[PDB]
Amino acid sequence: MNSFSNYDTKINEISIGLDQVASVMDNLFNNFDIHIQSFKYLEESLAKP
Amino acid sequence: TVDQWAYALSNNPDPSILIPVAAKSFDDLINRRMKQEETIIALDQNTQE
Amino acid sequence: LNSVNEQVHLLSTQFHSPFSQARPSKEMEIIVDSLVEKIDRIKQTILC
Amino acid sequence: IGINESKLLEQLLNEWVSEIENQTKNFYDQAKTIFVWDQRIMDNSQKLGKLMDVVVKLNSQQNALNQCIDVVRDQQALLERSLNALDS
Repeated sequence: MNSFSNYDTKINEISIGLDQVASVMDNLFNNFDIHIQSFKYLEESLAKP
Repeated sequence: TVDQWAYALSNNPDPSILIPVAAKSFDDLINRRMKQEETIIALDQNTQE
Repeated sequence: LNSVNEQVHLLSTQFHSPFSQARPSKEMEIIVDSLVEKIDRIKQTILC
Repeated sequence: IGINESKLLEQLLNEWVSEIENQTKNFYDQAKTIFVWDQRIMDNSQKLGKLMDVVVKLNSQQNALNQCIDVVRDQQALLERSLNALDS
């Protein structure tokens, strides 16, 4: 009984890590379409000439 | 008992995917606490990767 | 009798306390103060 | 501890009853604390899983991006080719 660890620190740290991964993931989707729309404009720019 | 097991089935938060398990000493508690630390270490390692 | 019997028991469950017992243990703090009280009993005997 | 030989059995029984009710309390509060850690670990595990279902979508966006890069490269490599074929 007297040898019971707490673990809420590790379970906070993992939660915060999973919010950092979510924040990077949504940046990654914006950074994906910023490139994909940029390359689409380079195609329409060629299509006429 | 049968009465104790009827309670274990009637308070299960999802009977579709969860099995009820008894603990009856601090040995049973820590035979599950060490598996929370086992799961915490694995859950961090897949979050960091 | 009590304190020897608890360390005899902790070393029988094989239980690594995750809060490791503070170092040195509080009975070693008390053993060193038990040497002081004998030392000062000798000083107060010399002076008598 | 070995029981002290001077103690009354009445004292020893009341001492042990008090300690078993102290241990009964702390067993339920420690087990309740373990149960809160189950949910926090299970919800963080569900959070990680639902992000992995979206890593599969990032891999789809890289294939879409690679296709745009392949198409613009050879639209440019066809424009140079048709300019050389007009110029000549």
